[PDB]
Amino acid sequence: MTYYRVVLIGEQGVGKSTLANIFAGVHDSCEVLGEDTYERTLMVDGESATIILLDMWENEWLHDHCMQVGDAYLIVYSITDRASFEKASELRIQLRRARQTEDIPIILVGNKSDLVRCREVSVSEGRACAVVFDCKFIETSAAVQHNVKELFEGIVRQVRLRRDSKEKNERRLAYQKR
Amino acid sequence: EFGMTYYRVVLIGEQGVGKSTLANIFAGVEDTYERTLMVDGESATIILLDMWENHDHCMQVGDAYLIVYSITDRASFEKASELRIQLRRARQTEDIPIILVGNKSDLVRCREVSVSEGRACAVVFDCKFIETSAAVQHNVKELFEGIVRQVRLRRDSKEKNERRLAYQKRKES
Ligand SMILES: Nc1nc2c(ncn2[C@@H]2O[C@H](COP(=O)(O)OP(=O)(O)O)[C@@H](O)[C@H]2O)c(=O)[nH]1
Ligand SMILES: Nc1nc2c(ncn2[C@@H]2O[C@H](COP(=O)(O)OP(=O)(O)O)[C@@H](O)[C@H]2O)c(=O)[nH]1
Ligand SMILES: [Mg+2]
Ligand SMILES: [Mg+2]
Repeated sequence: MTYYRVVLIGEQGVGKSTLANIFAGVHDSCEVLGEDTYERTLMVDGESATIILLDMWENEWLHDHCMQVGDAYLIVYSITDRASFEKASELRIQLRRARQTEDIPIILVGNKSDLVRCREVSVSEGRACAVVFDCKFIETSAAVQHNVKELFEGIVRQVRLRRDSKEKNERRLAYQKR
Repeated sequence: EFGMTYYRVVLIGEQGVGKSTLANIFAGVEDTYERTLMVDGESATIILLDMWENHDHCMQVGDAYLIVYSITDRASFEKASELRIQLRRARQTEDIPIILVGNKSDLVRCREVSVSEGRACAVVFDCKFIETSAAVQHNVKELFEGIVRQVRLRRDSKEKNERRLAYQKRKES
């Protein structure tokens, strides 16, 4: 068993809990930690990955220490809410301040991709933020299950790139391509 | 890129043909809409531009073009035909995906341009052809799926496109 501690942060209402629950619902199977922690094991590039998913950003002990426990952070905004996109920047700064020495894997997540007509953040703008500030970008929908699978496979791959040798990840990339 | 593949699709054609009404269906219902859809089992993020005014730069921005006329208006059919050539001329080093779109197919008693004529001209023009009704939603889904396939044919390896055609043939049959 290899653990991947993944933390959801972002403005209230962007879909963190809905993403978490969709992830938990799709995959079969740390209950003592409480109702905001989800554990599921995935197969990624022919190797098991046990994701511990932490969703306690909203205003008990784990909540006050959210920035310190993760191997990887999902900074979520809603594509329909400019304010949440700005909040994601506040969070990026707060997080890289708390973990100054570490190349912490971050995914910027533009959630609610199904709400096409209410879009306030262009995919180009989300992409540009990720490029300039050095993280990965993906648009998702918990409502429609767009890229939910891809998000969690992606975060595993990103953590593995930081942890493991160029050889190991070389075989895994060759596994993924073929 | 990571979990995202982008397709810039531009709607062009005469005023009143139904460019915006098609864009509205795409949106779910303002210059631009952005939606990810699945085609042949693979997600495709379409950036749909609906800002054509009746120039040269608009001919350069797109990965692909939807040239729309109304089946009730012969003048719009001729302009669409003109735009097709202009676009080919504007992008000389490239084979740009184009669909010629005969919109308003619900208005049977008002039609001026026949289905055969549209098909025939499209063969002559070497482009794809489809008739749509934006009012009643017919072939609109097929239109946006079709433009994605078109871009993939130019962009991706011939093995990848072989897999997609097989996937597609199984779904339809
Ligand atoms: N349309 C749509 N609604 C969503 C999506 N994700 C979450 N929601 C809705 O957004 C609201 C807030 O979601 P929630 O998970 O509680 O947000 P949180 O505060 O970040 O944990 C709820 O009504 C959800 O049903 C999505 O991808 N699309
Ligand atoms: N009957 C019918 N009317 C349509 C169709 N598409 C558009 N229209 C109508 O044609 C008018 C012009 O459409 P619009 O989208 O504004 O054309 P545009 O100038 O090319 O963007 C509107 O009043 C629509 O209701 C269609 O498929 N069938
Ligand atoms: Mg929540
Ligand atoms: Mg219009």
